[PDB]
Amino acid sequence: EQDGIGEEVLKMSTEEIIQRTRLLDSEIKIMKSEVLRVTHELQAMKDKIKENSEKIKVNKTLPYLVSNVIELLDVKCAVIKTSTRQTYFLPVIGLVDAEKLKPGDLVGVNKDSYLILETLPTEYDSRVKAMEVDERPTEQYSDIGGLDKQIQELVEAIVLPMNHKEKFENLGIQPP
Amino acid sequence: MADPRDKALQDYRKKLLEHKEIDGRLKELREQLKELTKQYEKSENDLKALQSVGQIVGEVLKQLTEEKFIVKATNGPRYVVGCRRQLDKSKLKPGTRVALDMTTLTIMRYLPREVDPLVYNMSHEDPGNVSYSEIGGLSEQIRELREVIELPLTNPELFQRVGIIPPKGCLLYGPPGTGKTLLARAVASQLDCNFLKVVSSSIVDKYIGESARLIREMFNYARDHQPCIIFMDEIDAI
Amino acid sequence: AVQKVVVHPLVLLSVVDHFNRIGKVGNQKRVVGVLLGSWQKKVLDVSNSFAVPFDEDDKDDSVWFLDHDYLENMYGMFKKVNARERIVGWYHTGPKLHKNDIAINELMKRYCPNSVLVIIDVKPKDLGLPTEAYISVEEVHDDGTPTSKTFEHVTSEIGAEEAEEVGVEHLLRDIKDTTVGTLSQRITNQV
Amino acid sequence: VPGFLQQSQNSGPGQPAVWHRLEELYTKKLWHQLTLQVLDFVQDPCFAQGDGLIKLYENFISEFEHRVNPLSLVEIILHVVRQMTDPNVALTFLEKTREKVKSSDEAVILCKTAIGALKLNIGDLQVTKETIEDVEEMLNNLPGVTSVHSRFYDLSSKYYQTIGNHASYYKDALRFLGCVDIKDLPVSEQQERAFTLGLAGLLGEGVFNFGELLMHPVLESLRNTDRQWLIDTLYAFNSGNVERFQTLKTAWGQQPDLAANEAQLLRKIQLLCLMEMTFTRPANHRQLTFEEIAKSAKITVNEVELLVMKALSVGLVKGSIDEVDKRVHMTWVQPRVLDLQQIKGMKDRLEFWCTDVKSMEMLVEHQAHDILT
Amino acid sequence: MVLESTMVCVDNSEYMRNGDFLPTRLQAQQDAVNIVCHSKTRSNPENNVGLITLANDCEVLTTLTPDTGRILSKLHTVQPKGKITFCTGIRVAHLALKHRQGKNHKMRIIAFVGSPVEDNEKDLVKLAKRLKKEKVNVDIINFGEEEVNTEKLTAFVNTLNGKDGTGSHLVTVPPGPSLADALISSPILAG
Amino acid sequence: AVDTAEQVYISSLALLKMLKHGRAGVPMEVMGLMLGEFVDDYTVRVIDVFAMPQSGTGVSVEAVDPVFQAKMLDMLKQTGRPEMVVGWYHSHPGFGCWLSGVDINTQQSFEALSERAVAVVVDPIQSVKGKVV
Ligand SMILES: Nc1ncnc2c1ncn2[C@@H]1O[C@H](COP(=O)(O)OP(=O)(O)OP(=O)(O)O)[C@@H](O)[C@H]1O
Ligand SMILES: [Zn+2]
Repeated sequence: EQDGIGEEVLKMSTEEIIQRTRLLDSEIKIMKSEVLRVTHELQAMKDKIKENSEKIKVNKTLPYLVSNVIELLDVKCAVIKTSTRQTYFLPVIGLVDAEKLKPGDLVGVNKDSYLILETLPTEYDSRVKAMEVDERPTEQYSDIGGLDKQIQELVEAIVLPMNHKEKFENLGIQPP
Repeated sequence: MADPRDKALQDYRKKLLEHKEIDGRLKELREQLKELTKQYEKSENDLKALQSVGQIVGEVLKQLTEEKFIVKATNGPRYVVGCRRQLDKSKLKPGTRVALDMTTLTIMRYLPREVDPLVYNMSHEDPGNVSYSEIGGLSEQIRELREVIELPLTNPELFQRVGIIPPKGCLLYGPPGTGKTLLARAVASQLDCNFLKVVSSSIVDKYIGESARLIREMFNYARDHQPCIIFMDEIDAI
Repeated sequence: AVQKVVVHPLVLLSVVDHFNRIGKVGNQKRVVGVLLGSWQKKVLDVSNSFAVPFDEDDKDDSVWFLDHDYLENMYGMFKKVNARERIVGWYHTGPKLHKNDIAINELMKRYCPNSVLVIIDVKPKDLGLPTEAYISVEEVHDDGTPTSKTFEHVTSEIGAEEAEEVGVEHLLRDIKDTTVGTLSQRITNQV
Repeated sequence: VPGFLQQSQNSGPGQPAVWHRLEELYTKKLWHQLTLQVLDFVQDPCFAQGDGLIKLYENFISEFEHRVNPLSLVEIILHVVRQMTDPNVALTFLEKTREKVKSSDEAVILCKTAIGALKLNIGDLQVTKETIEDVEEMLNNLPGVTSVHSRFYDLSSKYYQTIGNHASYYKDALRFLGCVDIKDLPVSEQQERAFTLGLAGLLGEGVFNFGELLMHPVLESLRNTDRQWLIDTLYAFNSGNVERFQTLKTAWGQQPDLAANEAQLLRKIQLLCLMEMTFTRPANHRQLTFEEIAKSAKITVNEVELLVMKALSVGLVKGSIDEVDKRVHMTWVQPRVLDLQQIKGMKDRLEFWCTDVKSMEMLVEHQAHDILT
Repeated sequence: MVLESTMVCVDNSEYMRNGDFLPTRLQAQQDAVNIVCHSKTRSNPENNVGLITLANDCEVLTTLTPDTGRILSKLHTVQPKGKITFCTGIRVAHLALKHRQGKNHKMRIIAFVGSPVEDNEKDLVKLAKRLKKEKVNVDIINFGEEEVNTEKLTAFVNTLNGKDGTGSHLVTVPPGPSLADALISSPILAG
Repeated sequence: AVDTAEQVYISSLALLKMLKHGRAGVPMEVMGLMLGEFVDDYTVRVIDVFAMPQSGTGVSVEAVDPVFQAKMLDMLKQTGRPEMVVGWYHSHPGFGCWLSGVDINTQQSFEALSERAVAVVVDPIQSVKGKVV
């Protein structure tokens, strides 16, 4: 703040109403020239990204096909094996990237273009599905008589690794 | 009007509160425009990626003449197709794998090998980032083991100066818990190129020839990739 | 840095289409439109084109007009129906060109950096004279002469891909001139 | 401020009719008829002693200026700071005027030339290669100023007073005479323009005359009155003859910078006469013997072979040398400019070529019409 | 409701950066373009407003289009650094009036002149008798500096619409403050 | 007041616009409209053939955009020549030529709106050796 006052004290009619006019005139005329320019460029690009997101949506049909990703190359390039025992290959994958996939995925495939566009959350055999038992009823520990030491030694073994995740990391050990 | 030291000291202070006010949101307007171009680039990358025909994967049986290539798809019939322009037909070895056009059926791009995503899972995993320091009392056995592995894959000139070919590998037998799987962490952390981990129990199947097909599929990845290590645990099963 | 162009036969007859369109009332004796392209690496290739209303006063030979809104509409339609084909330049007919072709080119270089023009010949078709092309160059002149434009020539050709020759061959059907000739076509080739 | 121009109204012939116009155009807030009138004042060939009075007015312009094209601002301040004649502060003054306008107008490019032309008097090694290179780096995307190349040519003539600058100087002298169109200065400086043009192309390593100077009247219409030795020695080189009289009378007439280069210019005409004496014979019996070169280039037998090894190493010819017949073969590959008298036979040998190719076409069409169809 | 083709003409010569007005003359001619295109639009939304320059080249920057959002973006950073060329500016504005997408509108040109003209009196009267044979009304409005009642402008405005013509008002701006009230009195409604 | 034997006059650039647009998207059933001129009762001509922007539906009446066509036709009135559509086209790469399930309906909609509206079928995968079907 001292440099703005000291240029008002020494000189009076050299750069008071000159320096504080010529660079402030040049600033606002650039700012007036760019406040409509960046805005008009903003609005036109919002239209072009709308027309494309419209055009991606119209070509987006619903009926898809499942397949299996075999590999991935770059000279980007991915090998598709469909569910009709048919193998395919593309130069470019599609709407999903190359670095978010892996071999063994059940991607949604266009029936004509054979384009990868969907993820399809990849279920498996029904046997471990039958092994999934949720909704465990809360059994009060006092139902157990006489075995309360083993209860604690279990709760010391598992529940505190579940709760105090960072107490076991700064100490220097690993929970069993 | 005139030239004071008070009014011309307050002349620009009512102005500097505007010229940075009009300038401050310009950086917000340029950054929003820059992200919008980044979003527009990805949309245009989606538009160009919308037109993809897809190429039929097939394999070259043999070469009939200088333009006639007997190829075959993975399940379909056999075709007689040719090449595009500069596809370097001398590389098209009878048994390579190519990508055929969907409609023209001719050869677009040749593909090196397959991966078989079953054995993809025996490739990608981290050992431990361990550094010969999470192991104790074994430096006689360790240095002897590192001697036969590291030296051919690093410095074969010593084996020239002797002449003698280096041998393949070692066996880590021992009563359990001694730390035998901990070494496979160590060699796959430092000087690692291609480290396969075979459990040697999951390679059996209900179909009669499938286990042998897995083994050759494991070794062709080993010839695909140069220097590579195949760790098979527990030979006692198989 | 253009080696050579290779436009299909689609715009070739077109211009003659548009020259046949204007000749009922037109007294311009030249047709100026907009060339489209697909610039691949170094060689150039044209598949499609279109025309645009253009007149030029013979007095003072420096007054021209181009409709850019019609250019901004119709090109955006073509990119919408076909997102492969883009602007590469322009074209006109008539061997004797008027001297506003520098003025046409310097304006629409705001569209295409390597802007390029193709001259066709609608009326001369008797001798051996295919299309002709130039390149947009800005130098002094040589060394010791005043500064100038000096339109440099780039060689041309008429390429022909698949799936149009069957449409070409089935439209010929008059002499058709089959390949390698039985000694009489080869002498005419040397004549 | 208006009293300052009334007290500085003097020092210029016929004061009030231009100073009343100066103060009125000052008050109409225009910037062009004022600037032409200030440019008219500085261009007035006087002693121009009012530099201290005009520097305060050029300061007074620049305070409320904020509108004018800075090109003519710096085009006149280079005339101002040259009239001040003070190189101690002229560099700091010019670097202040360069940094004060950094706008889209390419005025830095003529400031950097104004840096070098004022600095190339003393200590000319430290920034001089840099201040010449920064101009040619900044001569892009716009071949339309023609002053920046003019000021680039002016400093290169100031840089010509060095040890090694002779080949790039002559090519620069061709560019500036090309970019300029009008002459707008009398012959009494133009005669030394063409004279140092004649030396730098003669003291060129690979540039002997190169053509495109007999056609341009910028030398023959300006020196046909004085110094006829220089026009004649360019004629004997384009003719390619030795002509020992005329190539000596120039060695008498021009004493400096010709004594240490006389054996060089003998070497240049001995390599040059070949590629025209093989042009005198139209590729019929181009197997020429050593005797005719020894007669034409007046050189001995034991030096024609060192002569033609140099000429093949230059690259104006790619012929061979046979000594089982002692006849030198010539495949002349480097063309030049020629006059209309040698165009005449060249047009005839085109017509002879034309009337044979046509006549042979009549013979084929006559013979093979019946199986032409 | 009236159907015309409004072709505004601007000046970006070197004699525009004087700023005799209290604002910049560029800002004064910009708002002049603003209040006339707001006037032609609300009177009839079926017209079209398009800007044209004439200094050092008559570059058609905006096509004669009924949209105005493009023009409002093209009013900025015009870079007035050329020399005023007025003689071909009429002929290049008429050739824009001949290329129209609809041959139903009326033809009216307004012009902004902020620099003195240097042209022969023969040239303007050949152009004025050309506009009589073509039935075209052009308005001439002066900005900034102006020599009062010049012969070349007054004889042109007279010979443009002779024998009870339109009433093309020759606006003479004062070099004082002189805001847009001089331009919205007569000509905005009574052209 | 009935047909006898009509004759379609196609131009050289018409069929060239047919093959390139048909070859362009082969497995996506390209779809455009045919523009010509009814010169009399039983001869009909077509010189100018343009394409239509396709959709996810494919060859149907829904892929025919009305607001795009009238915007396109208006811009063709000033450049070249204005005329009226005389039919349509589509591509059947899967077989030869016959009017499909929805091709017959959009035929009825065109001959109820326009006069007779002849439908052209081009097989791009067949136009290979020296002939076109
Ligand atoms: N000698 C040792 N030094 C340091 N750590 C060891 C040692 N032996 C075992 N470990 C610990 O053992 C773990 C590795 O398992 P380990 O290799 O001992 O099982 P194993 O010996 O392979 O058992 P099995 O022989 O039954 O397969 C590591 O977490 C490591 O911390
Ligand atoms: Zn159909």
